[PDB]
Amino acid sequence: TGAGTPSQGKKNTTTHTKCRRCGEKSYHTKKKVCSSCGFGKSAKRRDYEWQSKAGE
Amino acid sequence: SWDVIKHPHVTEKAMNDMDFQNKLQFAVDDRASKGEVADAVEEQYDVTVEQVNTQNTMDGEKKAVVRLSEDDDAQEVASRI
Amino acid sequence: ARSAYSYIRDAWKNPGDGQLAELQWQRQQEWRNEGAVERIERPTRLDKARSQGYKAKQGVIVARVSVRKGSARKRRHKAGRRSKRQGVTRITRRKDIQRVAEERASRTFPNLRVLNSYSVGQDGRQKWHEVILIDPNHPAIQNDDDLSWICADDQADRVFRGLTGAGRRNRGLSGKGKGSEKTRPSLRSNGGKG
Amino acid sequence: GKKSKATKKRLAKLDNQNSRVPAWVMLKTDRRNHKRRHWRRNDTDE
Amino acid sequence: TVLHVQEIRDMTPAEREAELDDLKTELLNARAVQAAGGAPENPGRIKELRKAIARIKTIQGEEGD
RNA sequence: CGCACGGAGGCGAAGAACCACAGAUUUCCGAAUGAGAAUCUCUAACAAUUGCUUCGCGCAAUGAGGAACCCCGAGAACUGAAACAUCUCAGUAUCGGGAGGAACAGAAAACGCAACGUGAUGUCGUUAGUAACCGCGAGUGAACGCGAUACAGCCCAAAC
RNA sequence: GAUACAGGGUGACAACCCCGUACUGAAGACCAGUACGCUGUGCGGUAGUGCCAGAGUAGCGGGGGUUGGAUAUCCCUCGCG
RNA sequence: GCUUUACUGCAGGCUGUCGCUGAG
Ligand SMILES: [Cl-]
Ligand SMILES: [Cl-]
Ligand SMILES: [K+]
Ligand SMILES: [Mg+2]
Ligand SMILES: [Mg+2]
Ligand SMILES: [Mg+2]
Ligand SMILES: [Mg+2]
Ligand SMILES: [Mg+2]
Ligand SMILES: [Mg+2]
Ligand SMILES: [Mg+2]
Ligand SMILES: [Mg+2]
Ligand SMILES: [Mg+2]
Ligand SMILES: [Mg+2]
Ligand SMILES: [Mg+2]
Ligand code: NA
Ligand code: NA
Ligand code: NA
Ligand code: NA
Ligand code: NA
Ligand code: NA
Ligand code: NA
Ligand code: NA
Ligand code: NA
Ligand code: NA
Ligand code: NA
Ligand code: NA
Ligand code: NA
Repeated sequence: TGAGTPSQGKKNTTTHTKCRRCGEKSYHTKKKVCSSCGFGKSAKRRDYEWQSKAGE
Repeated sequence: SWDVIKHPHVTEKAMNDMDFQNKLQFAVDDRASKGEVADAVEEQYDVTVEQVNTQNTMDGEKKAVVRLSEDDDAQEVASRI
Repeated sequence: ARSAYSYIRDAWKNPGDGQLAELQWQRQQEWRNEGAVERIERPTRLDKARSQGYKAKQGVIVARVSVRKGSARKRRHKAGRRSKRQGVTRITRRKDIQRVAEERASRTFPNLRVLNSYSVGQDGRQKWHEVILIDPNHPAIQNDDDLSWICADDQADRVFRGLTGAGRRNRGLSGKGKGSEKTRPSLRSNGGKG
Repeated sequence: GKKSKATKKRLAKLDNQNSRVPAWVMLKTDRRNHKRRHWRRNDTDE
Repeated sequence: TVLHVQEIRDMTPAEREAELDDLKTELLNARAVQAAGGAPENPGRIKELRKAIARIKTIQGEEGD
């Protein structure tokens, strides 16, 4: 079975959803963790220095 | 503080319920229960509510189908507002 | 004449001799069964505690903390590394055990602030330190001329920023002359070479 | 699928946002809904 | 417009409540006429009713009901 | 009568609009704290960790945010050495913890132009690419002092 | 006209058409709960007295990290003291 | 990327020693 088009047919699973804390469609309903703001994993907001250039 | 009744839902279907089934239709607050809708309606229009049916509409509001007792006449209550 | 306190001090100069030795051998048995951070009503070394700022007053807290002995509990590299950076066994942390103990205590009492701490011995696998914490919100302390300084906003989380006595010594701030070129006024301002 | 009351409110809002700029706004501003979303061609969140 | 601040402060605690219910009713009836697509409206009032209600509630808070 | 110049209608000399200050209101989720949940729901709530304690959540604290700055920890590699291992990139990137309006430092168990001398601490200029390090290769790299800025000096433990 | 010829607007190049601009004045914020002033306390000196003065510390050894720190940086860890 | 009696190191295992650690 082709890994491309034919394998795209079984994709009817809901994972990432609108997050209660940040509003982004990143709250993984299976993990109960927002991949965008960190909701469900940490009280503090998810943020990294690598999200921008080093001297900025 | 939020009020229970928002306004009368007046559409062709609502008229049929009023003329043929003695029912009044309202746009109510989505946090309101059938009982709270029954009460509010009785106090605002001075009638006897027999049954309340609800629905959370695709308009983001709640619709309540309130049936009045045979003592009251839906057409008359509606005609005065 | 000699204070009674001088006797507690003198006993602790040699914790492996005399009555103190027998005391420690008995105590540690109970300590090893206690948790990570145990609040204790009275300091084990009264002289040392008072010398460091302790007072038998409201809002003054003392707690004994046990921390494992030895080097860094380190994980081996999981990617490319030059030989120099491939070590695991001989690497030791830059913060001394006493400082680790102080942080563990402060975390246990979030509203309190670390005033100071001291050692109360060790066995073969762990060390114990008693930390003196203070309630910056209690009026018995806000009115104390000798302790009220710890109530100021800039003293919040002082232990976590190395403002403790053990913090300052461990940061290489003891000396005011030769050897402190990269420590004062801060390790960070000196490029982290202290 | 089974929609919750909250999901339903959001779908309702998206449908409402999908209306056109009223005729009078055109006259008032002396002369486009940049958020026109088709159910088939576009994809909503969640 | 028609209902001024002085008149509201001159009312008794009970008069404001009764006046509030009166205003709420005029509002509900206007929203009902509006829902029925009824045009005998006067857009200024439905807007004035909201402000009058806000004013009464503001004064009720000021005077301790 | 916002952007916004329509239509209808309305508000303003009972001084509106508008601006400043102060106050009122301020749904739900959110550190999110009664419990659960993709912003809803279920049957009185400082959840959790702590201090005091009338030992009752009675009185309090912490949590999270913020452009970067700041302090304390963890800590690469590409690269340079025309290869490469120490060295270098660099205590850099990135990660963990935390404060403030600024941090940190700070009244000598100092300095050591060795003196009949200086006199808390930052910082700026200089000292100087000097001393020192280094397959003594490539590279690395201060300080005292001096000229400035600003200046401020005190509290315990113990004795009695 | 000008203690105002900065700048902008206005149907084309504007000191004098309008806003402004010079001069004078006012308010808020910051400096700062600081300086000054004041209330209280009481500085200091001689002689005698081995009464007091911070311990796993000072210091040494093993193993590391770090630094310009070289025998002579700072720190960690285990042992001794 | 992979290999090995290539160079140099790093985990891990075995083993002595010190601390925990005491009486005859
Ligand atoms: Cl602290
Ligand atoms: Cl000098
Ligand atoms: K390298
Ligand atoms: Mg594939
Ligand atoms: Mg239903
Ligand atoms: Mg600095
Ligand atoms: Mg539609
Ligand atoms: Mg909750
Ligand atoms: Mg090279
Ligand atoms: Mg070479
Ligand atoms: Mg370097
Ligand atoms: Mg020097
Ligand atoms: Mg005193
Ligand atoms: Mg190095
Ligand atoms: Na409606
Ligand atoms: Na704390
Ligand atoms: Na779709
Ligand atoms: Na508000
Ligand atoms: Na609280
Ligand atoms: Na309680
Ligand atoms: Na090269
Ligand atoms: Na190469
Ligand atoms: Na080298
Ligand atoms: Na000179
Ligand atoms: Na160093
Ligand atoms: Na050592
Ligand atoms: Na390959």
